[PDB]
Amino acid sequence: SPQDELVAKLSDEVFSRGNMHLKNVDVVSALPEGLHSFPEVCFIGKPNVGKSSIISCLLRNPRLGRAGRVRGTTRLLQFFNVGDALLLVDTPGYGGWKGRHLPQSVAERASAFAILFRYLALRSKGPLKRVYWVMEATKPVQPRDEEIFVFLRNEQIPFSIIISKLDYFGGDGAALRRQVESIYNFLGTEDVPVLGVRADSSRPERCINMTALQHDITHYCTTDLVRVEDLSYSGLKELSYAPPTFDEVRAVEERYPVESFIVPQDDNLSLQHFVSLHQEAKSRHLAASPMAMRLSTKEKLGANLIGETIRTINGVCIPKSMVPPSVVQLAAGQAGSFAAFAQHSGANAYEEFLTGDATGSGTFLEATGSEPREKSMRRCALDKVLKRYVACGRKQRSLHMQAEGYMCPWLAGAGQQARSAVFGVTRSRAHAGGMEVLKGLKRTGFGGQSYSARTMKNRGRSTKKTGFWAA
Amino acid sequence: YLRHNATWRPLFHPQTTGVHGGVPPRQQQRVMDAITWKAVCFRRGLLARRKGGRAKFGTRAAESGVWNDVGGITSRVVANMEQNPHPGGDDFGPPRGPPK
Amino acid sequence: DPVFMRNVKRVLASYKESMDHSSRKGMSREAFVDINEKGAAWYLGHMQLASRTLAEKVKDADFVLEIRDARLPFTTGNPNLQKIIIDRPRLIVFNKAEMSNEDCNRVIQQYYERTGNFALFTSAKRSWRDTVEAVQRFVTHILPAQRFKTTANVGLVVGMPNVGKSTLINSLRLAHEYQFHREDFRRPRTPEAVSIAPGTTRGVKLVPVCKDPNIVLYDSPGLTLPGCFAKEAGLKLAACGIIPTNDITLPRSLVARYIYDVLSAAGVGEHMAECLHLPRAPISFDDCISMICERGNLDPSRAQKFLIHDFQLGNLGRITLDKLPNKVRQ
Amino acid sequence: PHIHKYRELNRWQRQAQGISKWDQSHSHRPLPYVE
Amino acid sequence: KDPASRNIVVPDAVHAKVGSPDTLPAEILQKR
Amino acid sequence: ERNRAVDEKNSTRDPVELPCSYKGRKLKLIDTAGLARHRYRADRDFIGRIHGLSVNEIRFAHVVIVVFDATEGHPNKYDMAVLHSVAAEGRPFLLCANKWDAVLDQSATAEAIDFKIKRQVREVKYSNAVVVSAHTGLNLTLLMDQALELYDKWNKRVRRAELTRLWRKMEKSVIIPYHVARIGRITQVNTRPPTFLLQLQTKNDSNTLPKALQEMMKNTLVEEFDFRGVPIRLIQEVKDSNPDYI
Amino acid sequence: IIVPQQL
Ligand SMILES: Nc1nc2c(ncn2[C@@H]2O[C@H](COP(=O)(O)OP(=O)(O)OP(=O)(O)O)[C@@H](O)[C@H]2O)c(=O)[nH]1
Ligand SMILES: Nc1nc2c(ncn2[C@@H]2O[C@H](COP(=O)(O)OP(=O)(O)OP(=O)(O)O)[C@@H](O)[C@H]2O)c(=O)[nH]1
Ligand SMILES: [Mg+2]
Ligand SMILES: [Mg+2]
Ligand code: NA
Repeated sequence: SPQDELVAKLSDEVFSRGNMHLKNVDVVSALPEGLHSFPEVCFIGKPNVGKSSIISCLLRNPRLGRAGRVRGTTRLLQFFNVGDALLLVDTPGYGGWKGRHLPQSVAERASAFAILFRYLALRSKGPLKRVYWVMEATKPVQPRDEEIFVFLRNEQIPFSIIISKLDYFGGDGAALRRQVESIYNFLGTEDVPVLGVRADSSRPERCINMTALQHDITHYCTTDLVRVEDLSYSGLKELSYAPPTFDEVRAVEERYPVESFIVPQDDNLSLQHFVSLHQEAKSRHLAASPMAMRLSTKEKLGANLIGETIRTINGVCIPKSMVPPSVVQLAAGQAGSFAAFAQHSGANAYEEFLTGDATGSGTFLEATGSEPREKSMRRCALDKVLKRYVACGRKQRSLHMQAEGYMCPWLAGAGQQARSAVFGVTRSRAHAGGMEVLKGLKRTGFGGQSYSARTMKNRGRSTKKTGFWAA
Repeated sequence: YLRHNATWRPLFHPQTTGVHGGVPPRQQQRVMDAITWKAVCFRRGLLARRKGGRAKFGTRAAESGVWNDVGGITSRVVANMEQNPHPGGDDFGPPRGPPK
Repeated sequence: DPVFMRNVKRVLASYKESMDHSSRKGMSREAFVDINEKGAAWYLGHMQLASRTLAEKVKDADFVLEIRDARLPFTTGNPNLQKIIIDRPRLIVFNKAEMSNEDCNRVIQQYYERTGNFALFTSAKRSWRDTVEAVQRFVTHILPAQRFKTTANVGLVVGMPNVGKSTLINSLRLAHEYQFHREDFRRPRTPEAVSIAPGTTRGVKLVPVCKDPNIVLYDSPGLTLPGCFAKEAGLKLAACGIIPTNDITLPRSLVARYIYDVLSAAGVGEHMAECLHLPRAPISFDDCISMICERGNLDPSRAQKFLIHDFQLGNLGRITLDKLPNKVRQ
Repeated sequence: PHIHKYRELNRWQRQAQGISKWDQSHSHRPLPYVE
Repeated sequence: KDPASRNIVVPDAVHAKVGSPDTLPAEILQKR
Repeated sequence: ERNRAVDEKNSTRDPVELPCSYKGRKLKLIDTAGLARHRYRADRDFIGRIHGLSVNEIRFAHVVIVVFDATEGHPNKYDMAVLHSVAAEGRPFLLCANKWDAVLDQSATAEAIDFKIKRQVREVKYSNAVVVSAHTGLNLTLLMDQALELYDKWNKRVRRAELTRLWRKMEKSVIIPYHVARIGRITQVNTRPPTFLLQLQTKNDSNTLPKALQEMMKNTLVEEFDFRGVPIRLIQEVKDSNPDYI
Repeated sequence: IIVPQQL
């Protein structure tokens, strides 16, 4: 075929130049958008299905793509830049991580799933060119796979299916046909593309149908190109995308909160049964605990025991008692988010003031004695030195805001100009959206600051010019 | 109170104030010696608490095990780690299987 | 650990203190504290003193937005606006209308519609975004078209910070501040910043609500506040949960006596017993408290607390504690 | 003359802020560019 | 139907009269 | 072919002024040489001399049309720097995307140009772009029509009554985080470029308004009275002391 | 560890 031979020579030329690990993403703000805005391709699936093994086999390096028998090896989006023209996104496994005993397991898992689903829902229009749902060879359909398909059909994201563990069939064409038949029965579509391929980065001879995957991902990465000059290697490197707008990134974070990503330890109980077991066990504990009967129904509402509403991927509600406090501290700790900004500027000024006034000695009381000798000045001076120069304890600083927009939101300094600056064109009025296609951003950038957050070293309080205590 | 609010305290060599801060460096050396000593002692404790247990030895407790279990050289290899039925070689003793 | 019950036990073990009731405070903060652009402050004096400042702020504003409680409509509302005839139209928002009486809500709505100012009875579940949408509709369908497009319509928000005014103002301020704190590559890269000092209450003076309708809101911090209230007013506020229950001055015993009296004024004793799951209709307040204790190991203090919380949540029925004036009855 | 910025700061102010001696401006170490 | 949903009519006897001490603030009575 | 248009760089050296008439308006088309960065003309004195003649013509022109190659896509940093220099001199600026016939992805290019403009700091963000093909003559009348429209905005005059009524209702609509003095009266004292005088109620000289509030008022005047593509001057007059104070 | 001259 004319186009198939051109994309084949392109995929070979791009991948033959080498690759490297670009950036790991845990927060929605720190994304490769900027000078590193390549067309991206992600591989999602349940834990221990071969996602990182396929990445390591495509990248031709076993040590680069870290894979292991224990689940939970990948706990955040791993961006791999192949040939300086494409991005391969390695995603965390959606399911129960057995054998992984990392501290703060609930918070680390909730952060892993939050960045996963919010990245897919946001950049589905670009530069995420194709989503690959990696499923195990003979593993049946589980509620985790149901949650994935519900998320995809609600966001209207086209996805391809990769059946890994191809050696499990051992050349059984009949079993593979029944496996894809079970997939087509659960999905409900015959035209969904499915590619079965195993990956062994240790020995190249064990790999089968693996060179066809890099040709496939290049096909979906170049489908945006229109001209044959763009289909060339220079046209793909010039292809870049625009950053998301504030309105669409705020909507996806509101619909998909960090507290909603709480999955069971097993992979057989659905989210409905997992939240029902919490309700049943909590109702029994209240009716059995004597101190629980000492509380009032209004106090239980304040303690979120008897009881906006957090909806999961499937659309089921989770009570506030189900969310552990480690996750709440996680969302408020994530930099560049509304929760972290709300913690700094005050979540509830009237409520926080009365709370702080009650927990302290008083709003106007100073140097009071509750109903020995005080610390000497020579001690306070010594304690201040040990805190500042040894323990490295520092004070908080302020957060800045655009003055031109904060004073008046409906001016041109804030943006969102409905006018058309370009005159004499007919295609600009039709082309719109939060993320558009801009050619050559990798070499030109926006102008001034182009890298996103958490990209450069020694920024902000971590400057190496004046030392730590100077801040 | 009279030392900090009512006493004229001259400076030491105001020509080179931007170097020694107006304080005799012999007094500064005595002050720095005391602060550095107390800073090192507080640091040794903080480093031992961060790394766990002791600073140099870490979580390796003195009562549990040996500090350095490599005196001179140690051979990581283990004899017959493959657990093969016949480790004598490809051909050794009785012949295995019919010839040709 | 299949279900996170360790956290449930941890949060249930910490019930030693309630934020609604104070044990050794004779004065309340919810009656004097209100946040302004500089921070929180205590406003000492009745609203009849600041009537003139309120009138000036109303004249400066384009419309008025009152936030009242439907259970205590006239007790929560500012008497200065009732005494002074103002020309700026006002939209009133009555919260907890599902807890308030339906007949009284309808009569108040008819009275306000006949007067000319708009009334809106919202449920306790509706949100600040819903109130914002209501204000948008009001501005678009009531206020005339202005001459300058860059100019925006100003609305003076009047209410007590416990009914929802403070929550609405804080939500609007936080949203507007975050929108311009988060970086955006599409907007101009103006090298001007606005510092937000950490560890501050961060009160606001003016809050923009919308962009295309061009609506802004001015908050009046110390204009509407209960302050030094009367006996009946304090009983009503403590029964509706507006002010804390002081163990030294405003007792649970007195407020529960008031609730029992206002309920048993009419033939509602059997209905009160049915609501509280009582085996019989109570003859006296002490008998009712003892029956609530029996329904046991709990004390009469816990029984009074349960009765107060049931009346606050509305488990006793819909009731309007305020007396409707004759001009509203007409 | 001088072209640096910290020349208005004396040695005491430099050591108090925590700044390295600008007179010993070493360039054999490259800057941490985003490779 | 539901006892927690029915509305309760409050008579005019529980409402204290005008000019009553429990209706007027303590400052007015103190000053008088 | 009036001028010398070749494929080489640095072809034009002397400005060429041609008196013309468009729809009954006498105008002088001033073809100027290309501008260069300082890093290039530092080692080249002749290029620096040509640059001096180019920037000189900008200072005495009425309307300045900045032309850039649209085949590059988005305008260059130096192209945006020229627009800021034209706004600094006080001339209506207009961005022109030449060689539009040779553009392959006209959709992505028009968005890349629009993205650059709305990203600019000062009044340059209000500038308009016009796609133009010098070979095929692509809507050149539209280019001249806006050049005349920018001249009308340059000489545009605003009434003192509307300036005061606007600011009266604008103080109650904008948020002023700074501690500034009240603006008593605001009058347009001069035109081309339209200069506005802000009379402060204080008597101290160091009570000048911040740069954030100045750009806030300029954006207000532009979006209200349609001063788009035209710079605006602001002069702050402090209340003076009476000679006979008494 | 780095401690500046305090006095
Ligand atoms: N036989 C066979 N084993 C495989 C194949 N792919 C992966 N494995 C094995 O399965 C284990 C899981 O592989 P990973 O690459 O870590 O899978 P993962 O999805 O990245 O795991 P997580 O990061 O926890 O989500 C690996 O240690 C491999 O040994 C395959 O194609 N065939
Ligand atoms: N494809 C295409 N090429 C054009 C178009 N207009 C001009 N060119 C080419 O661009 C080149 C520019 O030549 P000039 O017009 O002299 O450019 P200039 O700005 O005057 O250059 P200097 O005087 O040296 O600063 C010409 O040689 C043309 O070949 C156009 O509309 N389409
Ligand atoms: Mg992995
Ligand atoms: Mg020329
Ligand atoms: Na030329």
